[PDB]
Amino acid sequence: MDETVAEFIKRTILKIPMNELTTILKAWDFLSENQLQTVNFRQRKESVVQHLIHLCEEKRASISDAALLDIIYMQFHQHQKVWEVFQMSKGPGEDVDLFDMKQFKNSFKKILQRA
Amino acid sequence: SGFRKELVSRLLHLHFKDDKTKVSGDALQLMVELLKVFVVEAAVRGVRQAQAEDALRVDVDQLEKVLPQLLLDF
Amino acid sequence: NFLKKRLLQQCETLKMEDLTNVSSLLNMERARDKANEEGLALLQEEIDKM
Amino acid sequence: QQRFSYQQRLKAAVHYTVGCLCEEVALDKEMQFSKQTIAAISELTFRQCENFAKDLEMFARHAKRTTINTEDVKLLARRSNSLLKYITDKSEEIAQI
Amino acid sequence: AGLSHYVKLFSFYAKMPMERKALEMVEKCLDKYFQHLCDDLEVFAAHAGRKTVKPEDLELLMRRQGLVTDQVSLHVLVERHLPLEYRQLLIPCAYSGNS
Amino acid sequence: TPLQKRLESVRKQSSFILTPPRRKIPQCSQLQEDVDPQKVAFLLHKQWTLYSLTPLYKFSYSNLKEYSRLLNAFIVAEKQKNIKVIFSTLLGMKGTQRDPEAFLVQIVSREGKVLWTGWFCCVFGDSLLETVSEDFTCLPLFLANGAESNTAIIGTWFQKTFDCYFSPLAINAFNLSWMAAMWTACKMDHYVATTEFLWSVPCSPQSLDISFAIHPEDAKALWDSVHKTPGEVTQEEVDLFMDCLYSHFHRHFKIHLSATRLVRVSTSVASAHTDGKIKILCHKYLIGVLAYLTELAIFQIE
Amino acid sequence: KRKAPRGFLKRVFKRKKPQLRLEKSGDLLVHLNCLLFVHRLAEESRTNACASKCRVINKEHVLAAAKVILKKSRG
DNA sequence: TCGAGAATCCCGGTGCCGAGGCCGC
DNA sequence: GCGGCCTCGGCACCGGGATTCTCGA
Repeated sequence: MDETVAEFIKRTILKIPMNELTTILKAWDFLSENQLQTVNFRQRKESVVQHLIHLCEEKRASISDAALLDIIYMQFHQHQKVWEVFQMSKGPGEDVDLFDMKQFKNSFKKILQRA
Repeated sequence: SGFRKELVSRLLHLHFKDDKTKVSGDALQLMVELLKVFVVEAAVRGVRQAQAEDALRVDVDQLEKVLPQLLLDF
Repeated sequence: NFLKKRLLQQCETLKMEDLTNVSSLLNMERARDKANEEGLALLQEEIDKM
Repeated sequence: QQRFSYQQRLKAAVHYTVGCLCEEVALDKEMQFSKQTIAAISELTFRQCENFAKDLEMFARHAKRTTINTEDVKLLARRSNSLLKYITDKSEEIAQI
Repeated sequence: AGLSHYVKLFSFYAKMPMERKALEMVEKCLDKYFQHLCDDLEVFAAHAGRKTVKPEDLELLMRRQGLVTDQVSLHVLVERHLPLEYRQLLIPCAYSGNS
Repeated sequence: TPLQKRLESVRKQSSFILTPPRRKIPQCSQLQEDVDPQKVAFLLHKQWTLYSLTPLYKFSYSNLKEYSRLLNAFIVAEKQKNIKVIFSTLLGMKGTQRDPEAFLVQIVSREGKVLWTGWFCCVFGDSLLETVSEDFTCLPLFLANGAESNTAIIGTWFQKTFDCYFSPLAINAFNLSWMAAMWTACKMDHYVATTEFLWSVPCSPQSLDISFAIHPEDAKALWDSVHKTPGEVTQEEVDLFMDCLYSHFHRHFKIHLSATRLVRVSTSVASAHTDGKIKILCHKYLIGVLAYLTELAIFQIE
Repeated sequence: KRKAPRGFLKRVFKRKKPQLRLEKSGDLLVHLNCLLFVHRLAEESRTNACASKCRVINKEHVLAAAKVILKKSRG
């Protein structure tokens, strides 16, 4: 329900194949159990990619969760977009006693939006 | 004020494709009214799509996006 | 008449709405860029101050 | 020449009276009509006055008539509901005159 | 019926596959098209002062719809879309007995 | 003479009498006469999918407009089952003066978006000219590059109107190794691309492919190691170049590359695949690369 | 499709408005009006489809088509 | 000596035709 | 569960980003 967000959701919803439509749309949580019955997932591609995005127009979809849709799409399609492997290395000392997922999310977003 | 009589005679009669058709003052002042509300309606539609975009100015492009429904409607 | 031959004098010899509008948009963009340099450069001054 | 002196002089008259209308309708919604905005709305009034003249003549031709009466402009007011309602009361006010 | 005729003709007029859910809404579009037309023929025939709706009563209406012009008159518009045995009724042919 | 000459040619070819074609290193082919610089330069870095084209019956290089219309009206009709077809004689894609002038077939779509750009050329193909009658204008090579669907439509049109038949030219790994050797033997400068040999091992369950990409100057110095007779490259010299590749690959990875098959040999002169999508023409040696390609097309036709 | 229903248009013109005197072939003119109205619908809906680059006409393109053409086709 | 501009090696991010699925007879 | 229908997807050809390396502050 925004620029580069609604059509972004459209472009990531025609990406996902018809078989695993339920699997990815259930995990990203915007479509609750009641919302799944409204759209007939078995009918057509352009039908579902138009009714689902409307179901986010009423749900006022934001890029924060539109990107989560792309994440869940790739979690089942990780066998594309060839992956580099980065290897971190701490020096001498104790391990990371504080990898708080909240703190790591903060310490990553803050540093990335710093530059 | 309005779009006066000797001007409404002249403007309409310019687009008249023949010389023998006249429009009476009873209909002339109503023609004044209909194009006065042409200005009023085009202006209100433009400023309405302006609050729809929340502007303090009526720009060039607002009028261009209002013609597809202005000429269609009026 | 003189304005039509002014046409015939300039156009014969020889965007703008995009100019004005896009120039105002890009001026806001350069304000945003000055904000970007204020933020990035100052946070670089703090990072290299560290 | 004559076509230019005709339509440019009425373009001037349309701009002048439509600018009076611009000052008269700019005071309602506290708005200002820029120079190109007035220049545009004046030429749409001109261009669609061409449309009204095209319509109204064949409107009289439609009733096997040469003169233009109030039912012809009522058919010009037939186009839209909101100005049907607006022009109905303004037309009974016409008949008051 | 006839609305189903027009939605099927829509298929060969849009040259492109659509949805049935689109067709019952274009059915409401045709219903409102008549809801504007048959009272537009009403008011235009009343404008001419005639109880019936003569062919010129609709030529003016189609002038209103911008489809009749000084370039494209009424009869030429019949050439391009109506079949021959139907335009034989509308546009006057000539046998010294013009229809 | 009109047919029996071709029968004797078929006899000679099938005899297989001591074939090793000691080939002259592709000589720098200074662009002959017209050779429209814009057209030829557009025709170089395009991946031509080779075909073998039997001689065209009743063809003439005057009725190009009639064939253009006859094929344009056929292609858009295959869409009924926006497109312009421009037959264009190339005027210079010929080895000897007696060869038929190469001519193009371009599916031009509004603007000059050339969808297909066919290309029939007969350069240094005088093993076919002297065996076919005058009525046939023989162009053994056909060059696609457009989608396979449009090629399999213009080919049908050509079969219908000219009695010419398109076998998809498949360069076997032997001919592929040959051309991979004579292209690192050339006298070029400023090597555009590395000399890559895309091998493809014959494993039944899996389909591992190898890209033995050599530095183009390093392969030239490796070729000079196995190059002894100048002017002409022999089969033994080509095999020794290929075996120096083999003994630099089995040396490193202990897998016998000679037990695999070439599928693509990219070179600074011209890339060359096997399955048909073969000839990229990076440099302007294309009258020599096309000479080899036409000589190979004769092999398939004759 | 190569047809134009004589009966259906007359039945519609009588059902919707009970008081008219549509002429011998006036319903044929009504069919021409609807034919051209649906022409405009098809072409401007093709434009609507290219607006969102949808390769199938859907509800969201027809509803946008209606408010333009149906209003335009009003006399 | 060094800083911005252009070209081009390295690999995408795209275009587009066979394969698999799927709904009347 | 098949008949002419349709939709993903490997392969591959064409379009910008950063490294070369030449020139200006």
